Amino acid sequence: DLEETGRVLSIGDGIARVHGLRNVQAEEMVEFSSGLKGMSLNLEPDNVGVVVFGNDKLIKEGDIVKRTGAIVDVPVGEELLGRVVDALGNAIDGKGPIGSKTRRR
Amino acid sequence: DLEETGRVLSIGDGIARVHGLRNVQAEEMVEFSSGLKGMSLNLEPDNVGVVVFGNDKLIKEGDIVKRTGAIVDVPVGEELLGRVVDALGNAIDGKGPIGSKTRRRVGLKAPGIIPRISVREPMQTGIKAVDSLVPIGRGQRELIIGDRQTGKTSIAIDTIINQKRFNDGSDEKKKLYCIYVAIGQKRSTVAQLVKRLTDADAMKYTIVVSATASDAAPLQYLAPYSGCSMGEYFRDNGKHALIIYDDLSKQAVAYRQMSLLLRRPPGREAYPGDVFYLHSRLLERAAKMNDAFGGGSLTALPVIETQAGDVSAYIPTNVISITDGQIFLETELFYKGIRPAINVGLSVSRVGSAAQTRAMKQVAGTMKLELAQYREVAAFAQFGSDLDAATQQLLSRGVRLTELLKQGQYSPMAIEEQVAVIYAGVRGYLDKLEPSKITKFENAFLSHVVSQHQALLGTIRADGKISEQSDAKLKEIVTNFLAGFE
Amino acid sequence: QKLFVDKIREYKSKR
Amino acid sequence: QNMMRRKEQEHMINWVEKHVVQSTIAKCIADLKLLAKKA
Amino acid sequence: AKLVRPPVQVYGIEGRYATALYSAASKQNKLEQVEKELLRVAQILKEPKVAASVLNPYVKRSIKVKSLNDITAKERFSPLTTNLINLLAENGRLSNTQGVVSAFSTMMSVHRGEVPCTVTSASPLEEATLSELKTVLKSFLSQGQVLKLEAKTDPSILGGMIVRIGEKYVDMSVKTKIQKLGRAMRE
Ligand SMILES: Nc1ncnc2c1ncn2[C@@H]1O[C@H](COP(=O)(O)OP(=O)(O)OP(=O)(O)O)[C@@H](O)[C@H]1O
Ligand SMILES: [Mg+2]
Repeated sequence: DLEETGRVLSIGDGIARVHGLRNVQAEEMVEFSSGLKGMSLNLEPDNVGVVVFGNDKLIKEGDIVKRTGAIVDVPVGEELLGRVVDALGNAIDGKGPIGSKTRRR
Repeated sequence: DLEETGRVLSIGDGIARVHGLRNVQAEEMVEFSSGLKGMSLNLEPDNVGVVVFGNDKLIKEGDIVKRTGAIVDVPVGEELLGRVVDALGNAIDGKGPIGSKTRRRVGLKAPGIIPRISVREPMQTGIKAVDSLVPIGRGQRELIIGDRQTGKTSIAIDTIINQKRFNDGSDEKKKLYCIYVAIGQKRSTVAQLVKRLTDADAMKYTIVVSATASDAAPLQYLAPYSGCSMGEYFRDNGKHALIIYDDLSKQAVAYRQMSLLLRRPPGREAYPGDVFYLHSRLLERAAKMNDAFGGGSLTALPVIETQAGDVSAYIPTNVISITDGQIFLETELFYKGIRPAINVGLSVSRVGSAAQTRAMKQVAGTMKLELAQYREVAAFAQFGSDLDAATQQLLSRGVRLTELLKQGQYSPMAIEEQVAVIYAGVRGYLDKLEPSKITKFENAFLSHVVSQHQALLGTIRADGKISEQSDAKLKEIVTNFLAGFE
Repeated sequence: QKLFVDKIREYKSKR
Repeated sequence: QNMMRRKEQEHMINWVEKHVVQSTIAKCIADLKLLAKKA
Repeated sequence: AKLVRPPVQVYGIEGRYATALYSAASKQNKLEQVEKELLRVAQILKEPKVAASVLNPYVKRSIKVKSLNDITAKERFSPLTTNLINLLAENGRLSNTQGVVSAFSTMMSVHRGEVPCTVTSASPLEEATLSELKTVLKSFLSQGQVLKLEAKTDPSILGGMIVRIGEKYVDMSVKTKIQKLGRAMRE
């Protein structure tokens, strides 16, 4: 394909160089094959420098990176009150989900 | 009319990469299509890094770059006197082309050891504090260092104006041609300077090389060397010139930008590895020749603008190590009333006594001694009433002398009037006059001395010393006027 | 020499 | 008076140049002749 | 090991491999042979199949160079050409191959004495004056050269002619003439 998906040329220290992904936008959230997400920060002529939102152990050279079209987005609303969430809006207070009907970039 | 050329691989920020020119020389003047000149600084295996003496908007990619076949040179000669040229000699005063017939390189080598003689003859500036305590000679490099807005430009202007008396005069060996290289200053200030020099008939003998702030970095880098070549022209042909770089810090800044854009390894404070080479090869050209070569001279007064008295920066340290002294101005003296705000303690002249006439030497020895004795105790003021009476007289005489050192603007005193006033100030005659009147005295008295004692000043100027006859006459006149003065 | 004829013709036109 | 001497001289010097621009293969044949005499 | 340098130099990795091959060929006298085979292998490595396989950044270097050997050896390659091919491949310098070849061609464009010159005029030219001009700008040359004429036409120069021969460059156009007029009359 190499228009909506790429292949990891290199990985280390939480920086994955992804070859391909021609149609990726800047600051867009791509998803690796191992469930880990990343944010395409560098759009270089030869590759794309992605910052991994997790542990670079689960990512090997040659893995498939699929575009998602979803730039980073967090849930908002009055329901978030009293809940400890992490940097992406996932509750980490172990009190179930959040009834977030509305999101926001 | 065939010329070896080369295309432009890239242009911008004053730096053009040129593909071709397989016979260009280092520091050679190339010439673009738009009429712009440039200097080929970097010679690399695949291209040539050229600095452009103009704006980079007239050059596009693929533009042809012809050679000229000559090292960067500027036109010299007496045909420049009174003009305002840019860094390359092209007149910007709008008064027709320069009628010069000869050119001289900007990167010439300074004279060696043999063609030099010691600095002996004075270079009168007209500022009492300079001509007395921090004397300058012909062939000396006296740095003028200080903060922003302290009166460095003004000291240069007074030094230029003062030479009118010798220029309009008859003597040929005491005429001094001025040169004022302006670097990184607004065009408005250069215009103010040129009108101030033409209101005083100083432009009759002055050159102005203006590489202003809006000028490209290569022009500001080149300007001092064009000026120094124009001055060297007089120096090698028996005349006596004087060049003022205002200032050298901004020339260093221009060179720093150029080197960083030519991809050269930065050093301390990002300056290239050879900014000392730059300033020293510029300043060592200010020499004083001998009679076997022409007896010429070229005095340099480089200017340096520090930041909060930071003379321990890189460029100030270099220029201090190269020069033959310094004149340290201050903002504290500039506020506390002293103008010119020369700091006598920090200022120094390595030649010094050798660059004074006998009269100014006679009076300046004791003046400097008493001023040192005053500064070594000046901290004890505001409680002087409770201190030994001898040191109290020391403090009082010191305050008297410092107020004797103040001076208005664009009013460079003649040397004999200088020695007369300093004499009237050092022999205790003002110990009885309170300080708030000294300046008044210093005005009125001086007028008197120039009104009804012209013959005395003529004799002192014809001898250069205070002979015991003239000493007694001075006793007479100062006593009589003090008695007559309110 | 189109330069020279240009010069002379423009001189005759300006005069 | 001299200022007008300049203002009209500077205008007449550009008009004549922007005038000749609208003004023959004789020049090209002359160039090859000029190139013929290049040696 | 002493190397013979070509009379014209190219730089970058392209130029380095180009002069490497120039020295390797001038030491066994196969310049024209390797030149033609270089142009042909350049045409080969630009057909979409292998031209698309060569730049895939994951195909293993060993397998890529072996497949490339398989492909070149069928055209009866002299040892020097396939030597350069394997040297480029085991070094991962394959996407540059054509460039190298291009560079190498220019090197031969100097070995045969080919001086490339341009004569740009306002309008297209007829070949009688063009041929006498070939004769004219051929007179400059020294003993034993051949010349390559690449004339272009630009009305922006409003006439005259510009002769850029190698590095020499004469500007006989009316444009630089009228700029000379403007600058001289204004000064
Ligand atoms: N001897 C003087 N007595 C009184 N005022 C002075 C004297 N010299 C200069 N001034 C005044 O101090 C002001 C600043 O002087 P000057 O411009 O020469 O210092 P500067 O170091 O050159 O500042 P800058 O770097 O901005 O040019 C001027 O307005 C000037 O009028
Ligand atoms: Mg200044």
